[PDB]
Amino acid sequence: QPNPPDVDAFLDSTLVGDDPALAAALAASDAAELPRIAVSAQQGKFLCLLAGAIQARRVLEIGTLGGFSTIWLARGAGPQGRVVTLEYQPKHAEVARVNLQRAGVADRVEVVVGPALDTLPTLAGGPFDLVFIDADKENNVAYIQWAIRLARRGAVIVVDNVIRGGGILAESDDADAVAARRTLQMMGEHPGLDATAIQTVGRKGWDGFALALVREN
Amino acid sequence: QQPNPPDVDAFLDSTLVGDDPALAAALAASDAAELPRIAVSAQQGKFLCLLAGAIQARRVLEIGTLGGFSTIWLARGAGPQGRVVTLEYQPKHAEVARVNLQRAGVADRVEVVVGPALDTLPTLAGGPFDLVFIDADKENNVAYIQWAIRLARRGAVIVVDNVIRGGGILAESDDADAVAARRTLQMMGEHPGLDATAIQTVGRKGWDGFALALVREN
Ligand SMILES: Nc1ncnc2c1ncn2[C@@H]1O[C@H](CSCC[C@H](N)C(=O)O)[C@@H](O)[C@H]1O
Ligand SMILES: Nc1ncnc2c1ncn2[C@@H]1O[C@H](CSCC[C@H](N)C(=O)O)[C@@H](O)[C@H]1O
Ligand code: NA
Ligand SMILES: [Sr+2]
Ligand SMILES: [Sr+2]
Ligand SMILES: [Sr+2]
Ligand SMILES: [Sr+2]
Ligand SMILES: [Sr+2]
Repeated sequence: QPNPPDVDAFLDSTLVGDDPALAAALAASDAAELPRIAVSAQQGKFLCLLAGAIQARRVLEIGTLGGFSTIWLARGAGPQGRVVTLEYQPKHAEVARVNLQRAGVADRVEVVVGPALDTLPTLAGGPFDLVFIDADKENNVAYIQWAIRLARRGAVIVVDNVIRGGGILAESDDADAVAARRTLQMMGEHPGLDATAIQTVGRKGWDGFALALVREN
Repeated sequence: QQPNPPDVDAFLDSTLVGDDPALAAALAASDAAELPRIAVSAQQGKFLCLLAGAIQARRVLEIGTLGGFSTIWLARGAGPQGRVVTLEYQPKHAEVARVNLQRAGVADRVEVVVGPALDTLPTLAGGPFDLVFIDADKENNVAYIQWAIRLARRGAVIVVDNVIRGGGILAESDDADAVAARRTLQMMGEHPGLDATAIQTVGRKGWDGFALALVREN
């Protein structure tokens, strides 16, 4: 009788609690008619704790939407950390900037507007400690190649949505399952990466993520 | 037949891990000694390895060794200068694990400490620990987490295995590991020294999940 969404509601109440900044971000995202595809609270808290564990101070995110995952990354990187997040849609970037300011992390985050393949070669500063790749899935492999080039040795790369209900193994007419399957094959074969993939369930259904360490950059 | 999580894990194993004769030998030795086949899956073990590597862990504490499968992955992630202390109360499990760690080339990084963890944890001087993996008798998760906080550095990572148990944490069944998991999660959420999340997983081992926490303060 218990199902993964019910368990996630319990985990949210038990481990995350009331989050008025993310509640406001959801309402603002809804008012702007953004798709409800942001990370769940357990998933966002995972990104936050991952950034905190490695003491990430330079974080790259590809795919901002309304800034939900971005807020979590900025929380984990802390007041000394900086997050650069890339977003193709001007309307998404504008909502995210408002959501970031209301969550109190605007001093830590820059939203860079444009196709990520055009903005990544000009991104400056220093090498990244953590890269979260969550944009157009057909460019996952290009984004991972960029992540390796722009990350420090030992940086963490996280790729969202790599399982898609098992569609990566099924003759499924799902462009992003095709992309996710090729992404996993590329990560396994790449000599500069050491990677794992964890299948997940919860409020967003059966999916999963890839996590890799940059061996050489 | 549509793909299921075990099928997907087999693909992930073949694609991201590949042939691993050290872990193949560890499984075979564990089977030969009739250990329960309840080790972490390869994707789960690799996650522990990459987590230790990501935080550059040099002192790792594991509670619940079995045949050393999770231990091998932790030792791989800690590197040649890293050290793992792993606690096991069954002498036969400890003996199998020591053989498996040697064949995995990590015996010089790992100490298996034999005895009930509640009795050996106060004798440990191998800290402060950077990473604690809690995977032993579930009714003592909460005690082991309290010890982990005491023995860890600030900012250390604590991972607790098997905290979902097929959704049983929401049921009122006389189910020891689900009752313990629910209490474990409630304790972690309430502890002012911990910041925690829990991820539900599927795969070879079915619907389960893990808790991950940062030690915010000793
Ligand atoms: N080529 C591209 N470059 C940058 N962003 C892109 C892109 N293609 C799609 N996107 C953006 O990627 C986002 C994916 S949804 C991202 C969700 C977010 N990470 C969260 O969990 O809260 C969308 O906002 C979409 O506009
Ligand atoms: N009180 C206790 N102290 C130390 N070890 C204990 C214990 N109670 C149970 N155990 C041990 O905990 C182990 C749980 S199975 C551990 C599996 C292992 N972590 C892997 O993934 O490969 C068993 O070997 C069991 O004997
Ligand atoms: Na690889
Ligand atoms: Sr996503
Ligand atoms: Sr079609
Ligand atoms: Sr276990
Ligand atoms: Sr009983
Ligand atoms: Sr049970």
